[PDB]
Amino acid sequence: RPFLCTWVCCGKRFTRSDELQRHKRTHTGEK
Ligand SMILES: [Zn+2]
Repeated sequence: RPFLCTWVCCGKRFTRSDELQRHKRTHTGEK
């Protein structure tokens, strides 16, 4: 399944949900 960070105008695509979540940590999650 193709993943994409739709956070504002970020727009980065991943092939793993663990990777998208990892990336998402840059914007939010544990901040
Ligand atoms: Zn992002």
